[PDB]
Formats: sequence, C-alpha cells, structure tokens
Amino acid sequence: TPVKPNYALMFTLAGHTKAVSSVKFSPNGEWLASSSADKLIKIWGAYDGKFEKTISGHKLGISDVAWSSDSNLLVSASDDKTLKIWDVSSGKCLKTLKGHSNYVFCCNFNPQSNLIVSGSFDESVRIWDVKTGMCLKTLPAHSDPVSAVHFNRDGSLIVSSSYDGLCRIWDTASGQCLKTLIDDDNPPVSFVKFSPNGKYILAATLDNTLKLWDYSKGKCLKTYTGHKNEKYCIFANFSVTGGKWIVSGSEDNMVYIWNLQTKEIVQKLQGHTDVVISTACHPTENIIASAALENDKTIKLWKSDC
Amino acid sequence: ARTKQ
Repeated sequence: TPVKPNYALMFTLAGHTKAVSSVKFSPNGEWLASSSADKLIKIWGAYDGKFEKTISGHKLGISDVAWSSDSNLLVSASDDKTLKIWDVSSGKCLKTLKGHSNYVFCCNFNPQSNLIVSGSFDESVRIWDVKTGMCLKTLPAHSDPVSAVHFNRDGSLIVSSSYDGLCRIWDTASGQCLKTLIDDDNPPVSFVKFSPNGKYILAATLDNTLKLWDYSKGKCLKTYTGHKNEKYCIFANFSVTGGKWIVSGSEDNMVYIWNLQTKEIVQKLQGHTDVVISTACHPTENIIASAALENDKTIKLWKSDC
Repeated sequence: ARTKQ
C-alpha cells in the first residue's frame, strides 16, 4: 500500500502587518522564526503557536532569516542593504553586517555557525565572520539578483542561485567556483538548497518547476510539477521526519507536497488566502510551517502522522 | 522585498 501524509491545520499565527517573507524552525525544534515586509521578526512556539516576542531594528522589509546551530542566534536579510545578527534570548542586535550595495535577499549560517553567507540584488554572495561581523569574502557570483544561498552539511560548500538562470556551487574556504550546475540562462533559478545528506540540490525555477540534481554527477534525477511558480522566490523543502517528501509553497495559495521518489503530488494544503511564499519542515516532528503574502499575512502550522 | 515581484 502507498503512503500519503495527512497534514492538518493545528494553529494559525497572526501578527505581521505586511506579507510574511520567510519562516524557519529553530534546530532545537521549539521555535519558529518569521520575517516580514513589515520590517519585523517574530518568534513563535512551534508546538503551541503561542506568540513569544517581536524583534525589531531593520529600516526596511526583511526577505529572509536563519538560525544558528545552537538556536541562540538569528541572522536576517533586509532591503536596507544590511544583515543583522540577533541574540534571540534578549532580542537585541549583536551586529549589523554592511557591505552589500543593494537589497540583501537571502542568508544562512554554516553548520559551525561561525560564518554567514548572504545573497543580494547587487549580484554578489558575501561570506561574513559571525564573531566580528567583518566581511571575509565577496564573490562576483552572478550577473543578476541572487535568490538563494545555502551551506552543505559540512560547510565546505555553498550553493547559490540567480535570476541569471544559473546555480553555482562554491568552495567556502577559497571562495572559488567548483561548479556551474545549472548552465542554461533563463529560466530564473528562484531557489536552491542542499539535501540533508549534502549529496543533492533541490532547485526551483520560475517555470513552475522543482528539480532534484545529483551534485557530483551534475545531472537531474527528479522533476516535480503541478504547482504555480513564475513570479516569486518560493522556499522549498525536503521532509524526512516521516515519509520522504518535497514540500513547497505555491502561487495558487496552497502548500504542495510530493512523494520524492515517484514525483507524484501526495497532498495539497488549503487554508491560505494568498501566495504561499515560504514553507518549512520541523526538524523532528511531521509539522509544516507555511506563510503567505499580503491578503493573508498569517503563518499556519500543519501536522500529520505520515 | 522577497514579497514583491
């Protein structure tokens, strides 16, 4: 018999006054962090949906946020051209990272969490030292806005994606390009991420398509379709707490879930009233966090038995 | 601005 999860809405979290841009579960699984165009970052209880606190400081909208390995720090990417490192406990800004000449769009800590990688509209990828806040390297990674940046599991690699239609893998230590995985220019690559085991790369293009690439071989293994995505840089995820699924937001206001192997859509989550720009999968539970744009502004938490 | 096109 075949398996299909049965995610069902547990909570709806309201509070942001503008479209939500990104949601991320703390590695320890107790928190859900959310960023919004309202220039705020809010902290919520992953299991009770209970609002915890608001963290402010950016002068403009935030496009992305990311947790440190110990769930103690948070880094944010904003249109004010800076990234800010925050102490979640106190909610205060520890460092403001300055260098980008345009909107900072994406960010991530490396597994060690002593480094931060950022992607900007200025077309560069920058690597920052967490303790000092100094910029160690600036990579002329692309010829158009950088949509995503992510470290592989041992932190030796960085994967970037861009509107220039490319996906490049970089050597963290040297900052040199190890490979241009997606070579065609156009369609815009709106999102990239390494698989939990660091062997694959999940990439989304603005042609309603998600693809699983075998990094070492440089070849496409799986394609996932059926959802809508031609306008926004939507976050996509690997779900491995139960059945191995591919999770993603969509421009038709729903959350799509695919069987990773068969590539078949196994469930579509309804409830949001606007584009689901971001989705996140709990690190230990079969829980999904989803967030929507302007006509919704809410974050929904879903749970299944798998 | 990830929220805008």
